[PDB]
Amino acid sequence: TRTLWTTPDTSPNCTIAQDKDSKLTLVLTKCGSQILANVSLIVVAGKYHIINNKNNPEIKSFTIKLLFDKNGVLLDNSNLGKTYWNFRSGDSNVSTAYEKAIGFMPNLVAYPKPSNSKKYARDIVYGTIYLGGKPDQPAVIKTTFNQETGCEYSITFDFSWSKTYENVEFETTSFTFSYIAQQ
Amino acid sequence: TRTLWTTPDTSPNCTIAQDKDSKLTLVLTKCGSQILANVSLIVVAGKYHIINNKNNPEIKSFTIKLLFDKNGVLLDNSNLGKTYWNFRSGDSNVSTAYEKAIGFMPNLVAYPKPSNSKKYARDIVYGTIYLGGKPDQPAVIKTTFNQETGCEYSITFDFSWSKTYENVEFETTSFTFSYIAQQ
Amino acid sequence: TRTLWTTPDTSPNCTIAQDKDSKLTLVLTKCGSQILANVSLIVVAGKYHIINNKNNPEIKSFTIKLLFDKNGVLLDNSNLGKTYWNFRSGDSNVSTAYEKAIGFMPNLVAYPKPSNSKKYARDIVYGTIYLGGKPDQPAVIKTTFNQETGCEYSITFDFSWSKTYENVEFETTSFTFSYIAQQ
Repeated sequence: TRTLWTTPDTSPNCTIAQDKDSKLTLVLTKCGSQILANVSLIVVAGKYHIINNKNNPEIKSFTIKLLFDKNGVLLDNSNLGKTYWNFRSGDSNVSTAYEKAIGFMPNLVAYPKPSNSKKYARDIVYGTIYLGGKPDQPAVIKTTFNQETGCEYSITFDFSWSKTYENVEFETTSFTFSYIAQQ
Repeated sequence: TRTLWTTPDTSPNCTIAQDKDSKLTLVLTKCGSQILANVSLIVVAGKYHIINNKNNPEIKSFTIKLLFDKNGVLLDNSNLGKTYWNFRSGDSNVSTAYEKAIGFMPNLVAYPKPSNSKKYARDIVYGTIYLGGKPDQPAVIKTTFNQETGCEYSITFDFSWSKTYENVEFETTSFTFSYIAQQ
Repeated sequence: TRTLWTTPDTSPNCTIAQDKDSKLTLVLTKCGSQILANVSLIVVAGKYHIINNKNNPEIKSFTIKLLFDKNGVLLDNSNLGKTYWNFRSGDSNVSTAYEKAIGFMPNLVAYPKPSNSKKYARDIVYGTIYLGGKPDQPAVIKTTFNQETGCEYSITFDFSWSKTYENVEFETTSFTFSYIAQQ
């Protein structure tokens, strides 16, 4: 019945380019073997806050990585900030370091690490989100499972966008996906 | 009380242009701190029944708003009709039109009401349907949360389309999205 | 509360053109009135294994039919392998096979049988996925409910190859969706 969330405030809690240059809104909810994911991003400061390509054409994609361990707790090298992310209990988070996130992860069976046994997987969930909420302004949230090393589990976000966006602010829409639980 | 749904019987329950010319087969289900949600539409009379752009090239958008009070009871001036909406029980609706849908609403903190605060695009869920079942006939469904006045919560579906169609019936294909729970 | 899936042990259970020449990774979840499905396919052998639209000029579509009876028990004339498909209950298999109980099927009301009534467009849930996880290489995954014959409930998966593409192995990107349950 439980839910594990990043308090959905406008107070930043994620670093891509510079310290807390972004708030990342993710709510992950579990049912048996299937977890439902609702993600949203606002980029409040730095290089990815404003997209002007007519000056900076090279910036047409960047990536975020939620690395976990054997017990499935989020590492602090992970672009996200540890003091915002915890099992929900009303609007509060219950102000104690959690654990026991075994299962909340992308199944190693269904989504294996890139082990020497050479199979080409089908892990990737593509999608889409539009910046400002304008239709004419699309982007490609590419989410990949269990393709980062050092960790046990991993959820990486590979955002791309080809267009010639001048003073578009990086505040996405909301996108919903599910992934297969390890337990 | 697993589901606050429209009985799925394709009997018009919805007024876009004339008194009950559409059926809205919206369905919503509680997953703690998410609300997983499906939506179809059939328009079976009136100005948005058969679509001919050639003749009516300026007609390529319409809207369906739900408006909910402090207690989360669908306000009457909603496009959808109060006497078609309640919790499912088997095939009927638990034999009532209940007084407690608090918990089945879009969180204000997540998708706040209009302020002098910067409104971000994360209020919006972009998806696409297809009319008939033809690949070649898409339109956009853009659902937005708590962006409407005169109410405490609001779920507004805007249907746009961008293709010069000729004599096309507005029956759509199911879609699925989720939004974070107020409680 | 249960999940009704196939063990993702990349062990070809699905037949398209020739016996067990594909692995269909489908996983269904009771979200009460709604099922939360997540689907995938791998072609390890056959014609569809390796696609090349230069030698075979036609870009033939295909299908994957899952027919259930009055109790929701996958008939044996289906494309998938009947043995591999059950309740994990924590990714186990408790050796009991008396399964007359299942609200995992698509409501016959919200999605009727083809003959007994003129048919509407919300039979279907349209999907779009990339083969090889490459943006330039997209396909189409059309899904239909109770649109088969000599059965009681039928979730059939239509795939379509769009453009002309050369020396690609069939491995689709993950895709997520939901429908209205019978009971």
